[PDB]
Amino acid sequence: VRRACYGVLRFIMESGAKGCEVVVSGKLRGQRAKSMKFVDGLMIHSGDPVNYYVDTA
Amino acid sequence: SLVIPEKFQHILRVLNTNIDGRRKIAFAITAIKGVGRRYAHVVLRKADIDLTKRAGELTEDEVERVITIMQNPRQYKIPDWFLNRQKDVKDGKYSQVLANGLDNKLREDLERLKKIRAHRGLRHFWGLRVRGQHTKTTGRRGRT
Amino acid sequence: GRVRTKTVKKAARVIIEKYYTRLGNDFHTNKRVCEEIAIIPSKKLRNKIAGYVTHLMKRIQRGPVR
Amino acid sequence: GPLQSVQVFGRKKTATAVAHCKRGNGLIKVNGRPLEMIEPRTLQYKLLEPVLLLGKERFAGVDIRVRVKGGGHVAQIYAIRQSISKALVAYYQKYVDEASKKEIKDILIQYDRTLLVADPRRCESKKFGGPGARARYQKSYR
Amino acid sequence: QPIKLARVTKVLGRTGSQGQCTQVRVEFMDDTSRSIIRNVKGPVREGDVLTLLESEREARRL
Amino acid sequence: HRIRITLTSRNVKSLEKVCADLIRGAKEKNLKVKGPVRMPTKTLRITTRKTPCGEGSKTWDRFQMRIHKRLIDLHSPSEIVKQITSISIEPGVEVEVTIA
Amino acid sequence: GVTVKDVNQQEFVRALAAFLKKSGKLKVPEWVDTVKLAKHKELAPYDENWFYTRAASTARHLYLRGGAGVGSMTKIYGGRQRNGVMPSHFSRGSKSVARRVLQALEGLKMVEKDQDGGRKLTPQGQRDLDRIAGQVAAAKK
Amino acid sequence: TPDIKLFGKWSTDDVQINDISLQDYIAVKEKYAKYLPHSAGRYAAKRFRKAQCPIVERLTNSMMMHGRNNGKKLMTVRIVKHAFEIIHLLTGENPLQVLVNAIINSGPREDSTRIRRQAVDVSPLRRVNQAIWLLCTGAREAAFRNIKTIAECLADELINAAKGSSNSYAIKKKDELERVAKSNR
Amino acid sequence: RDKLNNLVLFDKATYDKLCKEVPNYKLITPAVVSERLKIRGSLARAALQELLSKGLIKLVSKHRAQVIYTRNTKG
RNA sequence: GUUAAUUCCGAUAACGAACGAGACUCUGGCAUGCUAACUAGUUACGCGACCCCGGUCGGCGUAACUUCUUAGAGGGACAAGUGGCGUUCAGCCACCCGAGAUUGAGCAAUAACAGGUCUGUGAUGCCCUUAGAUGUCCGGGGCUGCACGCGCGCUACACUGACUGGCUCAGCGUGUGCCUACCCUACGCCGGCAGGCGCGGGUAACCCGUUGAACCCCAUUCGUGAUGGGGAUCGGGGAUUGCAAUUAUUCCCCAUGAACGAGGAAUUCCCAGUAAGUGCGGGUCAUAAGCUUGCGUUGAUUAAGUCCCUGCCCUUUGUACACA
Ligand SMILES: [Mg+2]
Ligand SMILES: [Mg+2]
Ligand SMILES: [Mg+2]
Ligand SMILES: [Mg+2]
Ligand SMILES: [Mg+2]
Ligand SMILES: [Mg+2]
Ligand SMILES: [Mg+2]
Ligand SMILES: [Mg+2]
Ligand SMILES: [Mg+2]
Ligand SMILES: [Mg+2]
Ligand SMILES: [Mg+2]
Ligand SMILES: [Mg+2]
Repeated sequence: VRRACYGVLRFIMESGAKGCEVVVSGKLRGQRAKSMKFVDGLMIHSGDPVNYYVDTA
Repeated sequence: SLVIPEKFQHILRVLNTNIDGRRKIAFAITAIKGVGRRYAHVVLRKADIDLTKRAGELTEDEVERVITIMQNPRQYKIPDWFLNRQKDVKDGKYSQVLANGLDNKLREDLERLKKIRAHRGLRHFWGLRVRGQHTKTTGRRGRT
Repeated sequence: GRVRTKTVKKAARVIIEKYYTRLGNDFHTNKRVCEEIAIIPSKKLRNKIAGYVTHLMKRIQRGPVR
Repeated sequence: GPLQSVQVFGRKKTATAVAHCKRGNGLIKVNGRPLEMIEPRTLQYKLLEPVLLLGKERFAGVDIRVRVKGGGHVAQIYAIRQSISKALVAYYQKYVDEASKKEIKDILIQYDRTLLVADPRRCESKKFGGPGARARYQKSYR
Repeated sequence: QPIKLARVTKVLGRTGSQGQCTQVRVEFMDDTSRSIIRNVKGPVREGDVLTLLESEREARRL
Repeated sequence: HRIRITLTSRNVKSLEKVCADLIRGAKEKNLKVKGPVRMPTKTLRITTRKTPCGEGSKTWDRFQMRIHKRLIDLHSPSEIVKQITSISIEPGVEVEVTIA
Repeated sequence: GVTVKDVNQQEFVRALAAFLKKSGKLKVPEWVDTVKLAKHKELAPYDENWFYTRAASTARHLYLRGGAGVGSMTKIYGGRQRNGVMPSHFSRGSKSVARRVLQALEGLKMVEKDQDGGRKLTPQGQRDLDRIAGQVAAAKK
Repeated sequence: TPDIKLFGKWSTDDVQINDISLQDYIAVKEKYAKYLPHSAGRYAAKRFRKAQCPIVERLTNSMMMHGRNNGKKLMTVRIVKHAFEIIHLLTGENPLQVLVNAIINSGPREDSTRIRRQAVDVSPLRRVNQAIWLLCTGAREAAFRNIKTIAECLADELINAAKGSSNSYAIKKKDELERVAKSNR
Repeated sequence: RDKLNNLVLFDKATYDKLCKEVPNYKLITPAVVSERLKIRGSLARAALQELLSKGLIKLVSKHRAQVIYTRNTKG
């Protein structure tokens, strides 16, 4: 998971962007649930700019 | 005319039921069981009685007419719908019951339900609500 | 509560220090001046900047400012 | 000859009153009926007050017919109360000397400002989790 | 004991457990040299007349 | 002859652009055209609970969809109408043509 | 010089009811005294000659806004229906009473069943209505 | 036109305000006179614009309480008008003057608070508001479950408060509060 | 505890005192008439309108809820 | 110090920043200035009807315009100005001019919960059933059962009221469905009534509908009586929907006529078109709101403050806890 998340993070950054965030939540690294978060750059969580400046999947 | 005349009947016993005569006629009649405000107004309109008069203001020559109309409504141009025992189970005739046969017919219908052992009769026998109300949070006052 | 934020105050300060000649005590004049000079997408923010610009211009013309 | 037709709209909570002024005698009526009988008749002075303050001399030279739509009874009567004054001010400002316009505006404003400027108060939206705009349902501890 | 009228000249601030009162500097309208302090219930302004039944007892200052 | 074209769209900017383009095309062809009227906006409002289940504080959403309808009247042969309407159309605007 | 709208309606309806009373050519229904005006009412009307007043009001409403049928009259005369424990809701009036009033006013030459539905008030009824209004204005002043 | 008056009978002038501490808080003279006690409002926006509201309007607003009367201004204006008619017939003098006399008499001059109790003098605005609310409460209490109509249960309360014969509920509560404040000082 | 036994119709003495003292009151309202004569409110209203028909009582205003009557002037 | 804000000023081993807040989007305000309108109107013109030249018409047609109506680009308010407090900084109060000198909502975060949803699913690991089925279909019952306690709500306890007639004003919306079998209603007849029978309008600023809603306003009846308040319980009858109502789906009429005299301990929500009163749309719908989500009408008292109570955040301190 760590290799995949860093790989997609680097690909997005080298593609050209102002901020990236990925969350992987599940039963990885043990049966107990855990969530891993990889963030960098500027991120916007509020306002209508989130409708046309950040895309979520 | 406002002065109270003589022979003022303060209490009139009509159909073995006392009626207070110091109130309006249309609502003094309501003291009799089996007749309400709507029924009394219709009866007092079929009779040539002005509404503003009191139960002690008028004479006894017309009260006999009124009671006969009350006990025989269909004969004085009153339709069947305005009766409380329309299409009676036993005799099958529309009629009005007033404070004497009202309870007798009530227990007659209940006794019929008791005899046939119907669901409504069982609810009446047990003192439980017959119209399907929720007794979980209601009716606690009557049943202890 | 009517408090200008860091964005309004900082932008007003740099605008004044860059165009001190074109600014004065008239709110409406410098409102159009800052509209032509700086690209403020929101007109409400533009009015906030112009209002603080005028207040700072009064402070400058009266005395020093840090 | 000249058509001195003046349109004016006065607004209340939701009601609006469009008063039309032209040349004529001192006849004032709304919806085709005179002011003296407008239910609720209790607030009759709230409609005659623009006439009372300025005098029948000013209204003698102008006849006003107004159309009222929207709002409630109190909203409509306040709407026509505002619109009658606004229509007269507009007529005077546009066809006669403005000194009369200035003096009637000063008298109306010094009496009550609602004669000219409409109140921008509107009903507030209701929100979920409560019966009204600010009110909330009863909290249930335990 | 006479009932006296005093004119408010300065407001000290809120007072009370819930801040339900306002201690206010007040002066009498006959000998304006003499001025005292007193707690006043309800909204107050500067430059209004208050009816004081007792002009001697002094409210605590904070 | 008295053709009437109805445009319904969800985006105000696109609909105004389409109507402006059509009237400009009418101006270029020098045709008598009625002004662009605006029907009142239709706001389909739906309120639902945020929570899939029933627990939690009672929080409600407000999902509204706005539809704008504008119609234009022109006096031209039907061939001209088809020629004008066949070009310069935004995909997000539904088009209706009425002869009467 | 004076029309209905130039005079108060509150006594105008009573004056027209008096006009119908002295006319006496309306052919009132037989069940007038034993009818409830709406499902949302409790008792019979206090006024025993209420039919003349109702006819007067119906004519007044028809003059002000013509083309109103039975359903429109029921909506006009509807009101709160206090269901007891449940809060009240608006309910239309009885259809029969309004329909009989229209037929009674149709028998006399005062209203007319016009085209495109509804009831239209005839000029003869218009003349009677506003001359009653003229009498009201004369009596008041 | 001059001569601004009440509904149809009484003029704003010929009113005497004995207490000079309520000059700016009683609005009846030459600047706030209205033919009706009904106005658009806007007096609850800021803090001290409440005083500028005419005292008859404040009385009319405060009359309607206890749920069933809420949001019924067209009713209380008639109630106040009838009360003005009764007091005019009874006393034979200015109804607004007797209203002012009732308010200045019913208004408490001292009260108790928690800072046991400590005596504090009330603000002139607070005194006016308390009097205009107590007298309505007393009149409503008298009218409740009684044949006598509130259209005079407010009026007789007015004259009783104006006379100060210790019969009005507002006067009785005023003296009770003064007595409590006097003891706790 | 306390109940009022109001008179539905006039006695001879009550009618006489109504004709004597009621017209001399500063205010005349059915509420005060019932209060000080121990009669029904409806009886008070009927008596007041009958006395109005006689023409011995003046009125100032008329309303559905309360109607207020005033006495004759001494002039 | 100040602010709704780690929002700013200001001292300062810190300077520059970023997320959040703020900003922003939607919503209401007002613009006789712009664009426009027979699916909206206004003003005038001509007929038609009526009353003593004039007045009314949502009666009929047409010469101008968009003030009223609808919806688009912009404008507009920013603590802008004055007087005061405030290091004279941030900011606060009052006021003139002014549509406004605090409109409301949405998104809303480094993080946590072993809070709820495996009954939202063709999202899902494991376990279990899998033909005498825990799969599916059919008939019926139940989810409402009532000695009791608790919570969210409706009705009311009445004269500011109830009842009976008259007058009179809105905006939120929806309305013929893919399977789907079920729409919103004008008008004329029958009847008191729900409701039934016929031709019409509407896929909608076009028809219901100028949404003739209530409250409230006007005029009589009631007279302090658990009374014409109150409508619980209950009988008889009459209709609608559904394959089917019995445990009465719902609606209507007559009649029977319970408690409740303003409610203890305790406790809920709120500050301006607010609460409260009142009625109307949508969700559920074959039948349906005593819930909720919104809208409209009337429309106030208090108050521009605090940590007293209750919580909750920051700082200081203590720790043998750190799956805390
Ligand atoms: Mg997981
Ligand atoms: Mg896990
Ligand atoms: Mg941000
Ligand atoms: Mg039942
Ligand atoms: Mg109905
Ligand atoms: Mg934000
Ligand atoms: Mg699958
Ligand atoms: Mg199966
Ligand atoms: Mg009861
Ligand atoms: Mg039963
Ligand atoms: Mg609690
Ligand atoms: Mg220790």
